[PDB]
Amino acid sequence: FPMKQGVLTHGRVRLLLSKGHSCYRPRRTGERKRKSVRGCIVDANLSVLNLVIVKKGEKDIPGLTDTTVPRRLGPKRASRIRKLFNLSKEDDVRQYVVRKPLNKEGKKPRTKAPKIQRLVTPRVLQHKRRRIALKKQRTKKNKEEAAEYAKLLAKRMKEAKEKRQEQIAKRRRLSSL
Amino acid sequence: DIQTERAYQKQPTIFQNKKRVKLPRYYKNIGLGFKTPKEAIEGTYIDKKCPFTGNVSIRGRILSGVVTKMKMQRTIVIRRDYLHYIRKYNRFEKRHKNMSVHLSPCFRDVQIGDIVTVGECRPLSKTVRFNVLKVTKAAGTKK
Amino acid sequence: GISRDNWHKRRKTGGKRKPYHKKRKYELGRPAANTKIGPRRIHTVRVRGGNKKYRALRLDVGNFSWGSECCTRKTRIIDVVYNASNNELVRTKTLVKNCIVLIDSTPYRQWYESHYALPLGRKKGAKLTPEEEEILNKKRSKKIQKKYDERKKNAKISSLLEEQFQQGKLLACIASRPGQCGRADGYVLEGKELEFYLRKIKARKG
Amino acid sequence: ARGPKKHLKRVAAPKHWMLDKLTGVFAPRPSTGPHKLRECLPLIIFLRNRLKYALTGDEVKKICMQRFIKIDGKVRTDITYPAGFMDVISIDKTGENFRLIYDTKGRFAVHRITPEEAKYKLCKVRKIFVGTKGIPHLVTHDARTIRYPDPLIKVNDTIQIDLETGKITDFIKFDTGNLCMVTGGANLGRIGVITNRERHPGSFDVVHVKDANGNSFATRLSNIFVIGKGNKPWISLPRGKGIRLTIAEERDKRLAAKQSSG
RNA sequence: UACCUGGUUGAUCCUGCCAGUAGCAUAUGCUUGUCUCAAAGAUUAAGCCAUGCAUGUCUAAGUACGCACGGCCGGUACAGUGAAACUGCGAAUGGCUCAUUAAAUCAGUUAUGGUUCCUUUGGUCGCUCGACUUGGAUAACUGUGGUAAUUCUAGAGCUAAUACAUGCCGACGGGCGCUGACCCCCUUCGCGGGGGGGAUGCGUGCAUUUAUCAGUGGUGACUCUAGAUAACCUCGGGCCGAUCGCACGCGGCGGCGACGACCCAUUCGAACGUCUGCCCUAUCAACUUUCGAUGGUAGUCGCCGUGCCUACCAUGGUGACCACGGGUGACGGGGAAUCAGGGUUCGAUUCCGGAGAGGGAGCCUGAGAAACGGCUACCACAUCCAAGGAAGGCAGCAGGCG
RNA sequence: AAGCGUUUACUUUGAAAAAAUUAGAGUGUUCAAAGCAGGCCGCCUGGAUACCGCAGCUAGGAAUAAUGGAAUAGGACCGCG
RNA sequence: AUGUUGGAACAAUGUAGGUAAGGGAAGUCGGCAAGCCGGAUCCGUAACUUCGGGAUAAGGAUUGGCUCUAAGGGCUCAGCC
Repeated sequence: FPMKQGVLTHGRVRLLLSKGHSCYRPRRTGERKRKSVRGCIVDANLSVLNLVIVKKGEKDIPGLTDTTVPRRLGPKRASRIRKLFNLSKEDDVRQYVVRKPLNKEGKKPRTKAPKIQRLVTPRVLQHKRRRIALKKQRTKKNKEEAAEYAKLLAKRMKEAKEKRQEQIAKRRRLSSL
Repeated sequence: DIQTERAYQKQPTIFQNKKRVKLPRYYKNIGLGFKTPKEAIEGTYIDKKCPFTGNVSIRGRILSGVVTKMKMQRTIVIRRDYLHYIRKYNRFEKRHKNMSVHLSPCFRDVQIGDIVTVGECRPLSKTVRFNVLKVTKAAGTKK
Repeated sequence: GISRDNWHKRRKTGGKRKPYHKKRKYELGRPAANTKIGPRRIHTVRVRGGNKKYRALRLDVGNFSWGSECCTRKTRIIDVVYNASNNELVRTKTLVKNCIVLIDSTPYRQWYESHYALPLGRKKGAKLTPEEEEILNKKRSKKIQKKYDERKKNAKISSLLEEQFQQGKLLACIASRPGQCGRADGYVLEGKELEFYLRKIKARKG
Repeated sequence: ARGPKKHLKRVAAPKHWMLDKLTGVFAPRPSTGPHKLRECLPLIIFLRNRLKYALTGDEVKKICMQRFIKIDGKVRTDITYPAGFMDVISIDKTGENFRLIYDTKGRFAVHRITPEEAKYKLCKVRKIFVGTKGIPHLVTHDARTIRYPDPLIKVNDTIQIDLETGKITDFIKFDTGNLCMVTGGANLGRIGVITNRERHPGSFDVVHVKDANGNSFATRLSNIFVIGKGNKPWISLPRGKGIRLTIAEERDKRLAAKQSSG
C-alpha cells in the first residue's frame, strides 16, 4: 500500500480520493473512491523507501553518480527553445531544434524532428488577418443596415404624419357639416 | 388600520418619500372585460396578493362558485357543485369540490351565499390557487 | 440531504401521502448562508442549469440608496438593530433581506457638502481642519452661483433623517437577497418608513 | 426518465411520414433545429422513402456527405435534419429544386419548383422583439432572428425572405380575403381565403377560412399561415391545390381515371 | 343468429338452484404428414447467481520526437500511416421488470406572466480609451519497484495543447456629457438678467445588484421589452479568438472551412399547477394540528410559484355527495375477450407516461442521476486470501439453481 | 365590417383532438391469415375515411328541467338643477 | 453544659452506623433484615370495573450556574410606580 504525502501518521488509513490526489487513478469524471494508504512518518514497518539525493557527496558511488542517463525528449514549444539557447525574440528558432539521429538494422538511417508548438507562421498570421476582416465586416454591416433602417424610419415618417393630417382635416370637415 | 405586523408593509412599486415642496397608490387593470372596483383605487388596504394592488397575474381557466366559509383571514372557502354522468345508469350524482380562494379586501361587503367568480393564477399557498375577481350578490336579500 | 418536496407532507383534508419514489435531485435544498459582519468571504456554489450562486458568509459594505436625492453610495455596515422575521437574528447579527442595519454617514454626508455644500451633522463649535469642504462651500463662479442658489430650494431635510446624521449612524433596510447574489444592497429608511421602526426599536428597548 | 430522449419508435412516428411498420422497430429520430419534431420531415425520409434514390440508411449517409444537398441556402450533411415547411431543398447535380409543400391530405407533397422560385421563401413571423439598443427584431417560423425589419410587420404576418442574402423582400398583411395555408390539424393542407376573424381573449382566436370551392371551414390562428393577397398566391401550387373535396368523389375520380385510359 | 335442455312429484304448474351448451386463455394427456405468421421464466421467488457478452468513440482540419510501419526533394520543423496517452463527447439513451403506489401514478384540457436547458438553427459578440502570440506543469516513454492479488499503483528524468492560468498593439481619431479654468456680446449708474463658447481630467460595450423617473414596440392583463439618472463589477472575479486544415492571387490584405466561447430567440426536454375522471371495505364516522395541521405577514432555501422550511400571529382545513383509515391476488391508460341492446371480466406484456436495479440512506461529475453495466457507508447474501488484506450485485441477452 | 346585448343543463355544429388497435376504401401475399403496395408501354398513382365519448373551448336554438327581476320600491326611461 | 463522674488506651465479643471486586436470593420455613425507587416539569398509562376508579398504574426525557428575550399589572396616548 503506497504512503501518502502529508497524512501525519505512521500506520495505515483509508481515505476518499478524488482527481488530483496521489495514489489514485480516476476512470469516470468526478469519480471518487476509498483507498488504503500508509502513513508518512517512516518506521520499521516499511518495505521500499524512495530516496532522492539532493546534494552529491565527495565520495562517488558507482551505481548512480557514474551512470549518465540523459534527457528523454527535446524541447518542443517555440518559446522554450528561446530560453534554452538564450536567444532573442526576433531571430528564427526553427534551426535550433533539438533533433535526434535514428539508426537501426532493417531501416535506412533517418532523422526525426518534433513539431514546434506556438510558432509564428504565415498560416496563423493569415488566420489573424482573417478574423480582423470579420471585425471590418461586422462594423460596416451594422453601420450599413442601421443607416438603411434610419433612412427607412424616415421613409415611413413622412407617410405616417401626412396621413395624420388627413384625420385632422376630416375632424374639422365633419364638424363643419 | 394598517401596519399591525412586525415589518413595514407597503406597495413595492411606488416610492412614498420623494421631496415635497395622499399616496400615489398603485393599481392595475386585470383584463377579460373585468372592471376594477372603486374601493381598490380609493382604499387604503395594501396586500401583495390582491389582483389589482398586488403582483399576481390572472391566467388560465375562470370559474365560479358559492362562498361557504369566511372565518379565515384574507382567504375564503368556496363551493362548486356539478353532476357526473355515469354511462351504465343513465343518471347523475351530486358532487362538490370546496377549494380555497383568496379574498382581496377590496371587496368589502361579501356575504356567505354570494355567487363568487374566481380566476386561476400562480399558487398562493399550499392549496390556494384561485383569487376573487368579482362578487355577484346572492339571490334576493334586499334587506 | 434536506429536500424541498410537497409529497412528503399531508393532504389538504389531512390524510397522509405515501411516497412512490425516493428523493430526487431537483428537489434539493441546501443549508442557509447566514452571513454576518466582517471582511468579504463569499463562497460560490453551482446550482441547477450549470449556473452560479454566491453564498455570502461575511459582509461589510453595501450599495445602499437614498431615494429622495436620487443618489446611492457604497458605505460600510456597522450594526444590526432590527429584523422583522426573528429576534434571534438581531442578537446573532445576521443579514438577510429586509434587515434594519446601521451604516456610517460620511459617504452620504460629503455628498450633501459637495453637491449642495451646506452644514449637515457638524455639531456647532468645531470647524473642519482638513479645510477641503470649506473650500467647496465657497469659491463658485458668478454664472454658476445662480444655479447653485437654486439648489437651496430643495435643500431641506427631515429632522428624523437629520438626527441620525448627527451621530453618524444611519438606519437602512436590506433590499437585495444576500445568500444568493452575494451582495448586500438596500436603501435608507425615510419618513413614514423610518418612523415605523423607531417606534418598534423603542418597543424593543422599553 | 433522467434526461432527453434520443431514440424514436416506428409506432410513435407521426402518421404523415407514412413509414411502414414491418421494416424496423425504430424510426429516424429527427435532429434538433429550426422546426419541431412532429411536423418536420427528416432528410433521410425525403431521400430514401419519398424520392427512392436510396435503399438503406448507409446509402443515405454517403449521399448527404457528397455535398450535393443544399437545404434553403446552406448545405447540411445530417441525415435527420428537420426539414420543415417550405424548406427549399436544392439539388445541384440534377438542377432540380424541391420546396416542401403540403398536399391536400396531411402528407408533405413532392413539389418541384423552378430555379427562379428557389431563391425566395415565405416565413411566418412570431413576435416583434426590441433589442438591447432599441433594435426591432422578428422571429420567423424557422427561428430567423431578423434585426431591423419593416416596422409595419405585425405579430402574425408573413415575410418573403431572400435566401442568398438572408433578408426580406416584401410582406403580406394579415387581412380578410387573403389566401391562406392551414398548417395543422384535421384541416391540414387546406388552401382558402380568409373570411372571418373571431376574437377570444385568454383563449385561442379562431379564424374562418373560405375554400376556393366555397367549402367554408374554421381553424384556430395557431395553425394558420397566409400565402398571398386575394386570390393570387406567391408560390407555385401542387395538384389538388388544397381543397379536400369529400371522399365520395375521389372514388369517382380514381374510377374515372382508370376507365378513360384503359 | 336476440336460442336452450335434463333433474324435487303417484302424476301437474311454478319458484328455485344444480348439472349439461358454446366462446376465451393457462396448465396437462393422447396423437401429428406440409407450409406461412407468431407468443414464450409475468402469475409461486422485485428469489440467488458460476461463466461469456451487452458503451464506447478521429476527421485534410486539438495535441505525432512510440521507426511500430514507412517516401527521400530535406536540413525550411513535422512526407504520410500509426499503437498508446492527454484532451473533447457520449455514457442520464436503449433493455428488463411491475416490487412500491388508490386524485397518488396515469388519461383528456390548459399554464409557466412561476421556471431551467445539452445539442441544433438564426442572430449578436474593433463599440470598452490602456501582441509577428505569454507562462509552467503533466500524460505516452526510459528506468527503479512493492503487494498473493485488483482496471492497485509509489519514486526519479523528462516532453505538447482546442487541458490549465494570464493578457494587449489595434478598432482609437476622436465624439457625448459633468467638473468646468477662463473668455466674448447685449442691456442696466450699479449688483443683476439673457445668449454662448471653453483647455484639463473623469465616466461612457454588453453583463450582475440597488434606488428613482417618463412611455420604440406587444400581451386579455406587467412590476414586460426598450429609455434616462445614481452607483456596483462577486478574487470561492462574466465575457469581449493568445486554435487547427485546404487552395493560395495581389507593406500587408483576400477565398473555402472546422473548432471555440458571452448573450438573445429556436428545437429539445425536465418540473410544478389548473378542471374532470379510480377497485372493495362502516365489524373504518369523525379525521387533521402547535413534531405544519389550514391560512396571514416577514424572511431562508430552491431554477422559480408555494408551510418547502423558519420566526411571529388567526384557529383554522376535510367529511354522510363516504372524509380519515384498512385491504388490494392494484403500475395506469391506449386497449383484449365477450356480448342483439345494454353489460361482465382482464390489461405483468412490445406504444405512451411513472418506479427500480438485493433493502434503505447520502453524494461526486455532468446541462440533465440522488445514476447503481458510478461511488460512499449500514443491513442480508456471497467471493479470493499468504489471515496481513481485497473485491460483488443478470427485475440487461444467453445460461445455471430454487 | 367591429363591439355589447340573463345564466345554465340540453340539442346541433366547428376546432383541438399520438400512433398501434377497432370499423372500413383500394390492392390477386396465386387464396387467406397477412402487408401497404403496385400497374403500363419513364408515366400513373396510393399509403383514405370514421369516432375519440366522459371532461374542457367556441358558434345556432329557446321546447323541456332549473335560478332571478319592482309591492318598506335604493323600480325602469326622459330632460335635468 | 451534653443529662446521677472523669482520664488513658483502640483487643476480641458486643449495640448503633456505613462501605464492599464478580455472581445476584444459589441463604433462609419464609427476600427476615438490608437494598432499589423517591421532589418537580413535559409525554405516556393496561387488564378489570359496582364506570366513581385502578393511577403517581407500568414505562420514558429534563433538572446546575451565567447572560438575554417575551408574556402576564396600577396611577395621570406617553411618562411614572
